[PDB]
Amino acid sequence: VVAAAEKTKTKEGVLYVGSKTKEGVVHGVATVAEKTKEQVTNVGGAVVTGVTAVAQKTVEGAGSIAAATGFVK
Amino acid sequence: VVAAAEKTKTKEGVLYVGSKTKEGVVHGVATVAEKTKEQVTNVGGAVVTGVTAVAQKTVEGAGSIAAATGFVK
Amino acid sequence: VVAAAEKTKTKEGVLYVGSKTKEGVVHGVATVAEKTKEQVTNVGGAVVTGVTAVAQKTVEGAGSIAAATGFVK
Amino acid sequence: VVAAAEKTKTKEGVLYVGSKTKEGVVHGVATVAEKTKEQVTNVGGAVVTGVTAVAQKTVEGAGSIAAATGFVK
Amino acid sequence: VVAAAEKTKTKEGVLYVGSKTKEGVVHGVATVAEKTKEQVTNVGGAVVTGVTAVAQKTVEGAGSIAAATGFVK
Repeated sequence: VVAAAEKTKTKEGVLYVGSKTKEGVVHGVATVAEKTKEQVTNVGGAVVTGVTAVAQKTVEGAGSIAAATGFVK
Repeated sequence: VVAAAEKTKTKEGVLYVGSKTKEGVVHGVATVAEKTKEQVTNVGGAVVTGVTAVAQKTVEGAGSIAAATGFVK
Repeated sequence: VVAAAEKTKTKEGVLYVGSKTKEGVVHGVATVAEKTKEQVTNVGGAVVTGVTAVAQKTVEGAGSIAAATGFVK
Repeated sequence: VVAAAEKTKTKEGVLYVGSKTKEGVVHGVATVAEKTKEQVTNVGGAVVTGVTAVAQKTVEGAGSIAAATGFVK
Repeated sequence: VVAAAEKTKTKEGVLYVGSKTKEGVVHGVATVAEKTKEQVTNVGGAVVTGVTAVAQKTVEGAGSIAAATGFVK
């Protein structure tokens, strides 16, 4: 499992957010198991969770996610 | 499982968001198991979850996601 | 499972969002298992989930998602 | 499973969204199993799910999704 | 499991957020197990969870996440 990233090197990337919520429940990244013999979870990269969620320019330049998520029996 | 990313190198990328919610429940990325012998999960890359979700310019430049998500028996 | 991305190198990419929700439930990316012997899940790339969801210019430049999602018995 | 993307290098890409929902349930990407011996799922690329969903200019430049989603017995 | 990142080297990256919530519960990244013999979880990269969540310019320059998340029996 190899991940390699290489990077070699007016308004830009400007963000305006307004949010008004009376109530919020946010769970983000959740793994729940009840009575389960095996759970394997891999979360990779960027997760934005919100009542309001904004992602701007998440990856500029190299991004490399490599995942192996397995069980061998 | 190999992921390689290489990058070699007015209004631009400008974001305006307004959100008004009386109530919000957001679950994002969730794995739930009840009574399950095997769950394998791989979440890769960018997940935006919101009552309002905005993604702008998520990947600019190289993005490489590689995933192997398996069980061998 | 190999993913390689290479990148070699007025209003542009401008976003305006307004959202008003009395109530919101968003589940994003979810895997649920009840009483299941095997679940294999791979989510790759960008998922935007919202009562309002906007994706702009998701991939500019290289994007490479490679997935193998299997069980061998 | 190989995915390679290469990229070599007024109003443009301008987005206006207004949304008003009294109520919203959004499930995004979901895998559900009840009582199932095998589920294999691969979701690749960009999924936008919303009461209002907009995708603009999703891929500009190279996009390469490669998926193998199989079980060998 | 090898992750290598190399980097070689008006308004820019400007953020404005206003949020007003009467109530908030946020769970971030959570792993919950009840009565489960094995849970393996790997969360990698950046997770932003909020009633309002904003991520701007998350990765500029190299990002490399490599994960192996497995149990061998």
